[PDB]
Amino acid sequence: LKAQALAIETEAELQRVQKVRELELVYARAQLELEVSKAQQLAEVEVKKFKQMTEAIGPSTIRDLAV
Amino acid sequence: LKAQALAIETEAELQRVQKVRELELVYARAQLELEVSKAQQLAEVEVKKFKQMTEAIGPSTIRDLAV
Repeated sequence: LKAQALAIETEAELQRVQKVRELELVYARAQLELEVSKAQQLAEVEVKKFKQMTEAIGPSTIRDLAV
Repeated sequence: LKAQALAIETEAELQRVQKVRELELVYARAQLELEVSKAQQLAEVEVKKFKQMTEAIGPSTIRDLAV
């Protein structure tokens, strides 16, 4: 009888944990997408800032300005 | 009689542990997939940032700018 009651409570618990972890997986995937969009857009504006600045100053000036 | 009751409780426990570990394996696999997607997308945006920056500055400038 203990085995039967354990079977019932185990089946209910496993259905719950399955649904919870499935929706948690979907929301973590959406957080991943928003994170990588943030990272690539900030990286792109950093690259554009550096490129226009080192174009405006010229590489020959920074070749001997750091030393 | 102790052997028979041990057989019943052992069979119930092993069915429970089998189902629990199977769904835990599936969810750990899904976490692995999301992790490797995160790692490769952040690595790709890092590589693109470094490549465009070292293209904008030129390798001859960084050849003697670090020393």
